[PDB]
Amino acid sequence: DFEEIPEEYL
Amino acid sequence: IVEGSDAEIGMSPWQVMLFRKSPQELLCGASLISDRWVLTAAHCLLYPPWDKNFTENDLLVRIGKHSRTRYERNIEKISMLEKIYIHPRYNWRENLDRDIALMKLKKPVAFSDYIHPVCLPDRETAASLLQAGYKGRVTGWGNLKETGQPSVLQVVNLPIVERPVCKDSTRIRITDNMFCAGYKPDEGKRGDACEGDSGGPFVMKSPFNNRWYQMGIVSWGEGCDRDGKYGFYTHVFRLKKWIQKVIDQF
Amino acid sequence: EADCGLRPLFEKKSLEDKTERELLESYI
Ligand SMILES: *[C@](=O)([C]([C]C1=[C][N]C2=C1[C]=[C][C]=[C]2)[N]C(=O)[C]1[C][C][C]N1C(=O)[C]([C]C1=[C][C]=[C][C]=[C]1)[N][C])C(F)(F)C(F)(F)F
Ligand code: NA
Repeated sequence: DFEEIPEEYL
Repeated sequence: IVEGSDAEIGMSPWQVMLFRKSPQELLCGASLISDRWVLTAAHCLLYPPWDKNFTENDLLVRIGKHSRTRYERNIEKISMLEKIYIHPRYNWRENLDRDIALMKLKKPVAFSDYIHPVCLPDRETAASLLQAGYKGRVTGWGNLKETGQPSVLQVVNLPIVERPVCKDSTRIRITDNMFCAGYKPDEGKRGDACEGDSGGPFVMKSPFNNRWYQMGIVSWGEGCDRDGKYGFYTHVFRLKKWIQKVIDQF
Repeated sequence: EADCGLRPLFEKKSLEDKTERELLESYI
């Protein structure tokens, strides 16, 4: 249930 | 953490979260010891019995966190790893002896109110503070029970236990590179680390210069918060020569 | 490091966290 992190970090 | 409490903001600015890129998941705890060095348990990366063997590219390091699951915009910083260094004599086969590993970050992190490194002990600090009865502090986002998962970082203060008691509580062979901590059944207080807390810091505050020092790394236990059982930690000072070494070169 | 172990929101402001006294009180 983790929130998505920005693609910049993959 | 079992029987702990929510951490205050900025209370453990050295706390790091090991995060798996895919599937996105919490792997372990860790600590910031410099702008580009993170200290953790070797078993967080390498543990053959569970088919665990992570390479630099499989992971991300999330620094400055409080919330376990939310991407804390403008507060946390996510770093990629340049290299992983596992102690050459780490014993994953038997008792997790020398359970320690260093991770070098691709780029240095900028410190802030929520990101700041912990100190590593020196001979005298270790001698003075590492005494049965003295309390340390463990923090992590691990399981709240077992033997569920918290919303925010948890914290628990635990007393160091005498070596003989540590040995007599388990069938596992204990070495000098470990120490155990927890309350005895007759003390009326509880608390322990648990699954997911692995790799996190056991810190103590020096009464001489008022700095926080990392004395241990959450390593293993047999059931979280069981009477007569204790958590075991990697003795950071006993392995300090290796740390200086790896940071000296590389 | 160099300023390691001194937390920006506590030691640096001379503010103590909720349970640190428990630790100091055990260092007998
Ligand atoms: C890791 O979080 C946990 C930390 C942990 C679980 N319970 C506990 C802990 C620390 C202090 C007190 C209580 N570590 C483990 O589960 C480790 C990893 C390998 C096996 N293990 C154990 O604790 C075993 C006991 C053992 C000891 C030595 C050799 C073999 C077996 N008991 C469960 C984590 F490992 F779970 C992880 F990194 F998050 F995965
Ligand atoms: Na024993």
